[PDB]
Amino acid sequence: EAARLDSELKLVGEYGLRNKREVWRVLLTLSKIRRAARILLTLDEKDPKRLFEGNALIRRLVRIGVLDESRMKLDYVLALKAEDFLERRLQTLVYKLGLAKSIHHARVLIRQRHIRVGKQIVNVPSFMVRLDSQKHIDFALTSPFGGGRPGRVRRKKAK
Amino acid sequence: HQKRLSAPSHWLLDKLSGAYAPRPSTGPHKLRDCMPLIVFVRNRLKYALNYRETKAIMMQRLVKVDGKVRTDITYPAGFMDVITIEKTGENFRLIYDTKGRFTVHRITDEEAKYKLGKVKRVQLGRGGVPFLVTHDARTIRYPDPLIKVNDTVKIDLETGKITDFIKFDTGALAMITGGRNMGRVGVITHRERHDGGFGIVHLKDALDNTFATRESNVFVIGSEKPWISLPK
Amino acid sequence: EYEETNFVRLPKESKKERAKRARMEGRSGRMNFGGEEFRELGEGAERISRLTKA
Amino acid sequence: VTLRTRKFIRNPLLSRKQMVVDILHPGRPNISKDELREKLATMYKAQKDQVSVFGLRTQYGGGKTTGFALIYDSPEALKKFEPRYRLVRAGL
Amino acid sequence: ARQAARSHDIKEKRLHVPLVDRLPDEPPPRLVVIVGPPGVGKTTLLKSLVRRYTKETMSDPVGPITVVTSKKQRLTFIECPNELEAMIDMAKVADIVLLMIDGNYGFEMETMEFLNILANTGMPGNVFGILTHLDLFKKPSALKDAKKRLKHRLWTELYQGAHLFYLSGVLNGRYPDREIHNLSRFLSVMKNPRPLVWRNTHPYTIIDNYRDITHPTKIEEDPLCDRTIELSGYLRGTNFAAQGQRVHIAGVGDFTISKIEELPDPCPTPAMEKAPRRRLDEKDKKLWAPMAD
Amino acid sequence: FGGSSHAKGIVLEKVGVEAKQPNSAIRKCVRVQLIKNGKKVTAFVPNDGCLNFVDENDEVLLAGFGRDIPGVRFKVVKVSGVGLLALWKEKKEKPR
Amino acid sequence: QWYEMQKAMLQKQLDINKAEYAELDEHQRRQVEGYRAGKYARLVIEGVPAEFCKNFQPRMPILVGGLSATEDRFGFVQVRIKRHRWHK
Amino acid sequence: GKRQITWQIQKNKGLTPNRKKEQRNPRVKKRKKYEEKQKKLRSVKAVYKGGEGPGGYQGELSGIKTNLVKSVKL
RNA sequence: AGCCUGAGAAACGGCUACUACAUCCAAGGAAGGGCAGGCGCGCAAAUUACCCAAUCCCGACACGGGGAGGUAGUGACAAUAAAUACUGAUACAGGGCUCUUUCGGGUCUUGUAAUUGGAAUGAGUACAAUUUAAAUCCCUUAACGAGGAACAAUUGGAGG
Ligand SMILES: Nc1nc2c(ncn2[C@@H]2O[C@H](COP(=O)(O)OP(=O)(O)OP(=O)(O)O)[C@@H](O)[C@H]2O)c(=O)[nH]1
Ligand SMILES: [Mg+2]
Repeated sequence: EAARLDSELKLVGEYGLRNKREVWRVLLTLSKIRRAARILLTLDEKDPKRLFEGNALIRRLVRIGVLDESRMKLDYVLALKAEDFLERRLQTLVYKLGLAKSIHHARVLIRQRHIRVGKQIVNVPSFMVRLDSQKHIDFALTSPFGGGRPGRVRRKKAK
Repeated sequence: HQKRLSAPSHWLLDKLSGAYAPRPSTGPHKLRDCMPLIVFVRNRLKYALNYRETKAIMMQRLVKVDGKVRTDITYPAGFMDVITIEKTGENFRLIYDTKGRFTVHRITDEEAKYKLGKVKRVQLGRGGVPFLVTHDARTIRYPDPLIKVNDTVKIDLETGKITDFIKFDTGALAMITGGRNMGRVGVITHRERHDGGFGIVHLKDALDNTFATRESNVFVIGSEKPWISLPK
Repeated sequence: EYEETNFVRLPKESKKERAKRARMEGRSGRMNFGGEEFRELGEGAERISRLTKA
Repeated sequence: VTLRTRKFIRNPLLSRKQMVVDILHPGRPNISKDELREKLATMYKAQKDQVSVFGLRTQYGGGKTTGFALIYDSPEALKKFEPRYRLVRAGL
Repeated sequence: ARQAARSHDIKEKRLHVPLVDRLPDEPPPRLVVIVGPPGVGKTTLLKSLVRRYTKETMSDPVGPITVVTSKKQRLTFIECPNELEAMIDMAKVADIVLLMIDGNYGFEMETMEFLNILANTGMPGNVFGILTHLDLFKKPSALKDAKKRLKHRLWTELYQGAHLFYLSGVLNGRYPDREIHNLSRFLSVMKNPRPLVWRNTHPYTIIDNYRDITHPTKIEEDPLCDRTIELSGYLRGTNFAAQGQRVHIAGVGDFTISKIEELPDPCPTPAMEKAPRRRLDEKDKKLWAPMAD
Repeated sequence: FGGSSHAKGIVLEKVGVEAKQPNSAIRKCVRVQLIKNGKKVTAFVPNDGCLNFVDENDEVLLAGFGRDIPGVRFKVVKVSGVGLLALWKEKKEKPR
Repeated sequence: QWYEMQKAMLQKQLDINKAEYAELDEHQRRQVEGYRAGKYARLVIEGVPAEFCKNFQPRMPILVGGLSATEDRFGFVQVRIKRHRWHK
Repeated sequence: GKRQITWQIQKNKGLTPNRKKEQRNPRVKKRKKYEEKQKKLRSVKAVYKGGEGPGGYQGELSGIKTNLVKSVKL
């Protein structure tokens, strides 16, 4: 259908994912979380089950940084979106912090091992950066943008 | 050749001793109520690492159990057997804890010189002489004529002579060596005969908890008089 | 900590234990979306209910 | 090249000393356990022919290297207390 | 129901076209050919195969070599020389083929040429790939990567899931005996050959021994004259005519039969000798190689 | 047919080998004989450039034809054990 | 079971041959049925080139095929051909 | 002194039709198709595309048509 | 069917006779019986791998011996992650796109087999060192390693 096609393409382009396989993966985990929130809303208020499970779920979503810290209600847990998950993806986070010029520049940086998350380098761009870990995304110490050797083509030009 | 999990859970093995576990050899103590010497060295004490290392250590005359040198690897040493190691000069004794697991204690020579063993039984041996059977499978000829069944004896361990005895008594403190309430140091307060098999004692702690253990599992340690140094 | 206890190296996980933890993750209801674990909403929630009523 | 030692034990009845060695080479490749024995011989004032080492996993991200070395009181003690494979890796 | 679907699909895989068999009860030796690029050691594999089979250390094995391998059936090995004339002849006559591959060096034009010639004339009974020179590797990662990509390319060449064995070293100048033992395990227990219409309509033979019959007076009168030839071998296809048969010696030309002398085998095959035990005897492991040593 | 999905057969006669226009359905059709029944049916080769490939008396595998001679139900999928599209694309050589 | 029926007819025919000449030695088995497959045979060929006999190497094998009456006639063969896929 | 096998046989390509590099890399295809489909979007509706430029107001740069209403008639 | 040792067996380890097989021979005689693999259509697809290195077992016995145990190899049946490129400048062309309504509407920066510039590198190649019974894998890691005619993305469908 044209609606699903153009929607998946809009998501892909504005966050330059590789394929609708990755898109459907994010949609699958979004659906599972949203279903769990739906069952917790099927339970009634002030029941200990809903109280504790919903507080746990909202705390997980806040501590990974998708749900905003202002709204902490299960209706907004229902209103959580794949656009929010893709904003939490690492590649878009490099592009938004401004280490890259474009989203595909971020993708190729993450592939060829220039950024790091905290202490170890990160080779995959579908990494789900937590809100506590967002601030420590910088160039690795072995990358020519961070230091280390001047690099390959610079070497061949210096020769 | 049982598995590590099917091995008894009170001589402890971690999640890395392999799928197997040694079986104790034949000796004084029972199979379920044993701690083998290799497991005592390399799993609890960790004075070695490997089976071959423990083989070499036990092969040179370096580990002494109950005053006698023990050669083979899996000699059973179940309960209250002193283990003198002379190169460290330490003596280890095996007690239980409140949970029911083997606990090793460090002792010097003065308290390490003697043992405390429960009397299994008493009869007349060949020649018309009374002899005395401990739970250590030790037989003492010519005993004190007052030491009945389920007594306890302080044993010299150098000449094997009967140094002292403690009597089964209501109002005495004990230690449990079996049953679902195994390893709960407390005082005997009551005895119930139930003539026809399986007499019971009622034993409370020092802190108001009553429970029923059987005389066979009961092991008298002392009225107050904790003649062995319990761990603090 | 076990590795440093008696400083013996450990064999990196074998086929049996690896297949066992694989069948456990295949049978379980957990998922690791980010750094935190998410659980299914069944007997855990029922245990919460039983403990709170008790 | 830089050396740290934790968990050092005398092992008197086996007559051997067991310590966990945290050796760190910055900016170099791995440590060459022969050279490690050569260092540990004088770093704990013994003979190179009575020290051995194994374990020796290089940590993630370079830098740290966790090895386990053993110092015996005598080369003869090493000869009759070492396993054959570690003896052959040592070269005796 | 799905069991019925599986059973029907297996039977529709089982069917074929009904071709004529024409195989006699005393079957001729099946043709094992050894084909490879120059310098890959097809002669050495022939040496080590015949040593595993008849325990004879052939110093220079040439021509066809007949070996008995069961109490019922017998094989004969022919190495192909590095000329495409012998390649096409032995390709159109072969029944099971050992295709050698030179390992680290990868595939060769000789291999692909022979494979396509074979598939065009007629796909034989069995084809096996053997892969050598695996001692000439320095990293086992590169070794197993080369093995995997060569197995895949070979599968795409002939068919999905063909047998590809690997021969590592050269120990006594012979081969690893365990390696060639499992190879012989694969090529020992055999099935009836694929009944191709050309071999089952024409009678063919491979000449085991060749002798020059000429009167030396005729030799002295004309050094370049017509000589008579004694070719002794095994009649393999259909039956020859009784007289006046035309033959075409491959690479010489057409001639006629002057004389057929039928005579019993030198590899007598214990079933044919006794004309239900498993093992073969050291009475029974023979060899017939009238051109080799 | 039968209970199976792909049936084997023998090419009996490439009927319509002498048609004029190259992609005519009568040009493409091939009369075969299903082995499992001994029956005579007719199947399509997907292109005349591959009707050149199919040879007479060859173990030909055929399957359903799902979509000029409306009613021919079968189409040729394999010839002599090799995928026919690969034959036409000149990937593999036909084993005869 | 049309396949097995056709193969059983082929086997009946392959039994009828050798059952119809398992009857006489000289007349049938030597003169009628020729010289059967598998048996060892010495072939005497007359008129083979001496250049062949001088340049005979043992490596290059000798293959002998049967030329039939159709295989002995000359004429215009009309063929369906195609170049090989990998030929330049 | 050996016959190397050439690249065609090393990977049997055959007679597959020709494609593009945009088709060979599946990310770039969904970059080029998206930018093209973003371009079509500006041709039907309008995008905000920044407010007035820093230079100031330089007139409605592309025409003003009088007889055209574009409101959604409720 | 019977017997034998031994703490522990009616051991199947042996013997004894009968029966049913099979082998060698100088035709007088002699010894012997299991499991694993391949085919099982004429057409098919996971090793005939390494060591007792650790846990454990048996012995005159620290040293000898272990068919449990671990190590290795294959796999698109699935499942998991993601390469095949990133970013500038210049010159030139004026059209590119769309629709309900179509010889009719709408919207405005779009391209180029154009010309040059940047950087980044991982597949691979690989000195070593480490790992380990010995090796591999993993972690370290010097040196190489991108311009399309290549370090060579496919499968289907529609249409000129
Ligand atoms: N190291 C190693 N050497 C090999 C291997 N295979 C063959 N060789 C050597 O390469 C040589 C190849 O000789 P052949 O196999 O006889 O060559 P051929 O085609 O059989 O006979 P020719 O016509 O003489 O070439 C042998 O002599 C071996 O010494 C191998 O697998 N490993
Ligand atoms: Mg040869």
